[PDB]
Amino acid sequence: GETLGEKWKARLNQMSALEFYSYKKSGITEVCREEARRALKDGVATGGHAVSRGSAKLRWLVERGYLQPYGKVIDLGCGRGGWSYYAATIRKVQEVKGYTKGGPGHEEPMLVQSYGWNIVRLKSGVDVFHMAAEPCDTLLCDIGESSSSPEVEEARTLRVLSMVGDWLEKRPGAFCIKVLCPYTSTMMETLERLQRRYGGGLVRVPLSRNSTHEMYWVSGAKSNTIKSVSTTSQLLLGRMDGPRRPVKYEEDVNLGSGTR
Ligand SMILES: Nc1ncnc2c1ncn2[C@@H]1O[C@H](C[C@@H](N)CC[C@H](N)C(=O)O)[C@@H](O)[C@H]1O
Ligand SMILES: [Cl-]
Repeated sequence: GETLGEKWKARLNQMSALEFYSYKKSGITEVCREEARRALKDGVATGGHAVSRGSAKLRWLVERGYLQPYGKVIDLGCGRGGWSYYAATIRKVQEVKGYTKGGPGHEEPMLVQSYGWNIVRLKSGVDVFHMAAEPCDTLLCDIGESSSSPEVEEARTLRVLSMVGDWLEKRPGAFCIKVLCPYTSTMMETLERLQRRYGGGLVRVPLSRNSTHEMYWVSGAKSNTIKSVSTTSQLLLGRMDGPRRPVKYEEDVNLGSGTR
């Protein structure tokens, strides 16, 4: 019947504005973005700043061995490009190709000169659901829009996963795919099938806010899908009770500067 994550989602939808604001960041990990946010507002491109919070999330996965990027990196839904810029600093990465929709309401690629910027091409105006898949060594995808409806989250995740499949058939050796909604019975069954075909596992990145159940399907992970999902649901539900817990900070990403 009802999964733990579905219980989490229903309770999230019952929170007041104050409860939601306090719960959102209770006990999460975070980078302080004040220094980067000013620079990028001033139009600076050489301070080594990440363009987005996304860089810290991919760094977390890469630094803990869940993903080893190499060769040709594709970044689907690159937005401003936080994942692409981080990938460009990795020694074995040869090229980074990012694709994002852009337009009103959506994020545009940011052009900065952090280390390895010269091996990057960020392309806006691309709907990846209509782009032909091509071969690559590392496949990245950070697509999926949050919704108050778990029904919507499931459907958006399935669309992403069907699109990702065509790229995985080009047989990349590494991948990191956002799974917005892993917590429904259909989604757990879907990811068991995908795990059987392509390997990998699901990982909860602790920089994710408590207001999303997003997990990342990464090639270096092996965990049982149901256990990893249910563990994350338990964590998120427990944080809804008791007092607010402090945010834990890591230092923001410094990607350096220069060319490769
Ligand atoms: N069908 C789509 N095609 C291309 N881009 C999309 C599509 N749907 C959503 N997006 C974009 O994917 C991006 C998702 C971002 N959260 C990714 C953040 C990125 N990883 C970073 O570090 O900056 C958003 O900018 C979306 O506008
Ligand atoms: Cl998105």
